[PDB]
Amino acid sequence: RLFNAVERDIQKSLNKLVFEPNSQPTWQRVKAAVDSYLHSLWQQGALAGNTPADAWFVQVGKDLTMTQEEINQGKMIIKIGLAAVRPAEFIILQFSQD
Amino acid sequence: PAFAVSDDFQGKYNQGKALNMIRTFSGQGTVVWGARTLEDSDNWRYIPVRRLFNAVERDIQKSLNKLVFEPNSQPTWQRVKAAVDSYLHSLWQQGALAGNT
Amino acid sequence: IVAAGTDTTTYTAFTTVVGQGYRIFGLFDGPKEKIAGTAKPDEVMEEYPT
Amino acid sequence: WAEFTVEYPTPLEDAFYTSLSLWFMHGGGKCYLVNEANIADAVAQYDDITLIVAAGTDTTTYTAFTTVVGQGYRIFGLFDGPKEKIAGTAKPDEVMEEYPTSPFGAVFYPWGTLASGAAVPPSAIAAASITQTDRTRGVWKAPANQAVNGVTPAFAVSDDFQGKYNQGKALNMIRTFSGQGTVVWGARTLEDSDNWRYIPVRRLFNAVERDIQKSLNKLVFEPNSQPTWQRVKAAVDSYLHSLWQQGALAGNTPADAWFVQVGKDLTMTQEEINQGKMIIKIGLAAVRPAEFIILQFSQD
Amino acid sequence: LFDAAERDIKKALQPMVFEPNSQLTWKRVQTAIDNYLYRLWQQGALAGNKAEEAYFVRVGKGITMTQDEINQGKMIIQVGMAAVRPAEFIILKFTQD
Amino acid sequence: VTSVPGVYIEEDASPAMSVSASATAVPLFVARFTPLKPELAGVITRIGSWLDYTILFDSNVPPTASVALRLYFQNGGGPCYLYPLEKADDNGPLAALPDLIDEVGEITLLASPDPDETYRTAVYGALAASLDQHKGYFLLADSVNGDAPSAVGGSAQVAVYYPNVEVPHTAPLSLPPSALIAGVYGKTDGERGVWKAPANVVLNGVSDVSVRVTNEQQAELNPKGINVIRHFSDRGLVVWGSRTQKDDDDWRYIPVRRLFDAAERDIKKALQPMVFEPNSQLTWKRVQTAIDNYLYRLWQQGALAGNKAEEAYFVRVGKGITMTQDEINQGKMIIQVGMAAVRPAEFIILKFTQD
Amino acid sequence: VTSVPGVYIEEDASPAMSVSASATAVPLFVARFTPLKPELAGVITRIGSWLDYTILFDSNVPPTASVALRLYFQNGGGPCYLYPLEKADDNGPLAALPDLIDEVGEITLLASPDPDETYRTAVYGALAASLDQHKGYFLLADSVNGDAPSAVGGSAQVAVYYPNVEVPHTAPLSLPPSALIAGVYGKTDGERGVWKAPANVVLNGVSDVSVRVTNEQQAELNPKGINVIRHFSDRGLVVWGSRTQKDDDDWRYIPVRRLFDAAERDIKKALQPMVFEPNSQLTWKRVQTAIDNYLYRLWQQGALAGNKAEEAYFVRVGKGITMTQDEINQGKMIIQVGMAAVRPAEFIILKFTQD
Repeated sequence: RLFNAVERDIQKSLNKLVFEPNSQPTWQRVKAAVDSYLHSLWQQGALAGNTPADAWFVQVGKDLTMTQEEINQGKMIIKIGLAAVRPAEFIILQFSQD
Repeated sequence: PAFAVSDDFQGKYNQGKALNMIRTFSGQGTVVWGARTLEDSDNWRYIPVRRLFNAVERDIQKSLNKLVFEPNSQPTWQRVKAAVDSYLHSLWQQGALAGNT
Repeated sequence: IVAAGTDTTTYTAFTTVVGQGYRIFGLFDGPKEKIAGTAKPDEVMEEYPT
Repeated sequence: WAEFTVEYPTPLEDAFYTSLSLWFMHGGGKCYLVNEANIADAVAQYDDITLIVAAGTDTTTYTAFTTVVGQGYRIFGLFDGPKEKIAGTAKPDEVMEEYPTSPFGAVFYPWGTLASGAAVPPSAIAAASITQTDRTRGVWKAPANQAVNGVTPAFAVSDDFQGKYNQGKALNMIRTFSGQGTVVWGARTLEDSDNWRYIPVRRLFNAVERDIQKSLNKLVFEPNSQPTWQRVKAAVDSYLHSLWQQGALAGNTPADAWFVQVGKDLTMTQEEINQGKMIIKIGLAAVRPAEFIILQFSQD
Repeated sequence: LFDAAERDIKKALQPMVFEPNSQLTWKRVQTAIDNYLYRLWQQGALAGNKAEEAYFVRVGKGITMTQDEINQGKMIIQVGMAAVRPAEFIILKFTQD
Repeated sequence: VTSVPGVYIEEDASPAMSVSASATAVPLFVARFTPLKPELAGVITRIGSWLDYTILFDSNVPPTASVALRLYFQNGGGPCYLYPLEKADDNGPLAALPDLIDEVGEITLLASPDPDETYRTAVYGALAASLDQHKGYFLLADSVNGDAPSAVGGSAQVAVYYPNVEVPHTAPLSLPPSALIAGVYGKTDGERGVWKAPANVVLNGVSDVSVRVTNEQQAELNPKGINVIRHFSDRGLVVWGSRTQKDDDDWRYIPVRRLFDAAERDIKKALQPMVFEPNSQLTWKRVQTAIDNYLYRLWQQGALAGNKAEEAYFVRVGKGITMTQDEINQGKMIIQVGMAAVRPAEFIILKFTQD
Repeated sequence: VTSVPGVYIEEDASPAMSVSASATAVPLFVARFTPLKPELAGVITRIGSWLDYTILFDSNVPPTASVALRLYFQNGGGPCYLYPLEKADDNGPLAALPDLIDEVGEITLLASPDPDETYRTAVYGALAASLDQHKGYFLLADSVNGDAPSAVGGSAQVAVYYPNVEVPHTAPLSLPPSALIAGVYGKTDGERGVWKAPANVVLNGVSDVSVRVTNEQQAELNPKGINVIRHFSDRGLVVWGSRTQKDDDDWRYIPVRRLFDAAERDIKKALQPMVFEPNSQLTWKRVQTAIDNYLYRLWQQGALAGNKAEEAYFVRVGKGITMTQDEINQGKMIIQVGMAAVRPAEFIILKFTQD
């Protein structure tokens, strides 16, 4: 349900950004708008990790993704990836003497 | 599935031709099992390696219909050669066809 | 080209459009019920176009 | 197949209806249909005939076949076998004198039965194996191991009944194996001479000249001089070199594979130049099927 | 975009249509076209990166021309842009890592 | 071939092939049984385990065929076939036996667990002709007394195991050991492979031999090569000796015979798809390579007794070598291939010295 | 695939996997019982404790199956199975036994608490074939007298405990110790793990052994490896010796056999979800890592006898190494993996010196 609800708000919002020019000021604006939502979600304890460059990543460009020929077909492809939290279903504890 | 087949009745129908039974396991259920075509030759088995060659040419043949009757010269030869491999390079990073370099 | 319970006249029309080279991939049905498994591994397999 | 159905709306049982339905179902193309009294006219007109098959006719067909061979039309027929069930007790030869001995044709015995409908004469089964062969890989390869579909043979012949009918003449049985099924088996013509056996080596020479004879019709009445001789010699070997890389005729150092020569005193001396004649000769060595594969073990 | 960029430069070259074909005319035309695409580049309409590669307007005599079409009085303006495409079919492709 | 301009599609077809190995196991048995259905009277039937044998057939009460067959599964697994026949001199189905074995492509071993001599020697002469056209059989046999049987006199493919083995049943009944010795060939090819002689393998579940053999008449029976079931104190019963019948230095050993018998059957099964292709030069280098990559994989797993050089194979298929022009016209190919197998190590000699 | 402009949603699917360990315990027993309901006649039944055994089954009065099973729970816990059958020679359900064990994925040990010899040796030969296709079984056995039983002659997975143990009941009745020795494998894997040989563990609740063994015939019985129940004065009865049957230096010890038997069953269960994936290079590095992170966790808890270097595993899955091109076409993968297990320390030798 974390991955199920982290995309139904991005897909709802980007409907007013289609047919926009696929240029350089667009790529630095979606990249700066998505991670400002994930940073609000990292402090709330939803997805775990220190150094919050390690918790998620967002990338959008010209040659890391979506090379020149599929730009001419209009496509604007991105990819983001993030590591969520998982329940502590099993709790084992070890005694020793030291 | 209406029947419970075996573990070994798959075995004697795996050579020659390609019965490709539908068998239910524990956990995952009623799954398909075995992807083999009718011949056993080392070029044409393995149904996904047939559909890969079957769908890698129906998009080139669909596109080159607007390039016939074009002059058979030097700037044509360096343009089709530079347009096909830019489609295969998009298909190599996706893990469709295997090989380094 | 799938077969929804037709075998006899379907196998001829399948190999027809292969003969002109239309680059298609059909898929067929099996035998009806209960290969006994006592014997005969091959005689259930000649009615299918190789 | 489109106009064949609107002409013949009902499915019939006759030998010709079961033959064309087996031709088109394995691909096929532009095919004719003539009565058995007008082969000698239809071949001399339409200028593209290659095969004369027999859809269940023997008596009056063998005369019209050897007629158009007598004028030298460079054609290759193929015949039917005997009807049913050689008992195999004896008599290997008396079933084979009713067939005209010539380097054109085969017989294709076992009479496949077409388990959907009625019987099929085996000339249609042999003609379907050539169609998916030349479209796939050349004409120099024999219609030999490419499988047909939807046809089962009525009999199960043997492993050794092939053996006593492999010499002298060329029964060329149709035998079903495990795995690959109902395949044809054996590509042999009627004589046993070391120049003319092996049906694909006949059709190679049969089709390597019907394109040269078709092209040189616009070069007759040309001046028989020196710039002509160096132009035909440079145009023929550029066609053979395209045919040597494709694996049709075998040999390294492709001066060894063929030869072309045309001149003034090696051929066609001065007096027969004054009569107008322009004679050439070319010779080439084709490939032959590996019908027998023997293998030897040792210890070294 | 190409339909409007042509109509503005074609309307202003019409006052200079019978001037001599010397070298000082060439550098004055090549500059007034250079200062038109640069203003249009820096307002987000030519899809080029932070380099200059959005225009290659050249009007020389060694390049883009030669001597014998000067005698049948001509000029050749090789110019070219790199326009921007609209962004449709936005694809997300979430991953686990 | 091309008239309308259009765009045409075309692929390269070739029968390019490789060779993969099957198993050397799963025999058939020609003893007498009691089938339950009339269609199981005279046809070869595949049996997968001991479970499905109890469904198709039965266990009767007086009767050694049901006892001798369950000892096959306790030693080594694998499926097996069986051919039930009732009368020893019924030469109808006995003549109709060898033309049923050929249609199933797998059959490797041959055996008969029936006790008496009049039934076994009627069988061994019925299919003795089907051993010398090199299709790949290897039968087993037992000896009624101290010398070999004469139904198959001298051949490269037999093996004789002399002393018969008994088994307790409700007085213990004797049993000719040709049944349970087929199962011990199914373990050696599992972990060790074909090229290991089965001797140190231990018989799994028996009381004792019928007659106790000692070392002083082992010396006589180990020539005129027949094998022997031995008894030891610490480890119990064990098979011993791995020598075949005829005793020239060509093939005196079971694995050297069975290594060439299995290497031929895998390459002959895969050359059958390419049997009518043209005899040009590009076919020759494609066959010579697919045979080269089969012996090299088998060399580097310790089965060809060659040193760290390449000298274990010399497969050549050329036209100047190994052929000439005039047998191309009567279409032929010649595959000169040869291996260097490994011999079992018996008679270990120490020869201590002072220096 | 994309026609309407819109916005499309898409995720990356991958079968990326890891391996987690199960337990090596909970056998089934094939002794005779008295079920209460007719559907409990011939089917495997899970028993959780001693409480639910008293609900489904009963305790009768003449009868050793109810006594031998409650001693299992007093030693070590864990659930267990049981398969009731009534007649020793009823080879119907005995043939129908091994095709019921495979459908339950867990079964590790095998035992039979029935007293007499005619019932046990009929069982031990019935499922002796199901030990050599490497699915992961390990049975236990008892000896009728001073030498090993011959129903399973030589195998890597047996264990024999010689002297039978008695127990007081209202004259004390004897009991073959294969029942209560299964429960002592359930304590050693609890705290110490699999890789510790159970010897110093103390039998929990018994009077005395049937025959008193001494050290001078311990010397004879510790070779031809069979184990022994000993009696000591200060600590009472104790099990002794942890050697398996066949005595090459490959596997002579119970834990070295049972360590490789449990490491295979956990990685084979998790590779089963990825069994039809393409054979490219990114699949190879994802499998080689998930095996690497399984032996490293098992190394740093003291079960692989390697030093402070890495040398305990060399798992490699490449294409240049360990494979080549022509077995890709007959789709295969090869996982060369290898460990270095730890041996138990017996025969401690002091050898004092002066300097």
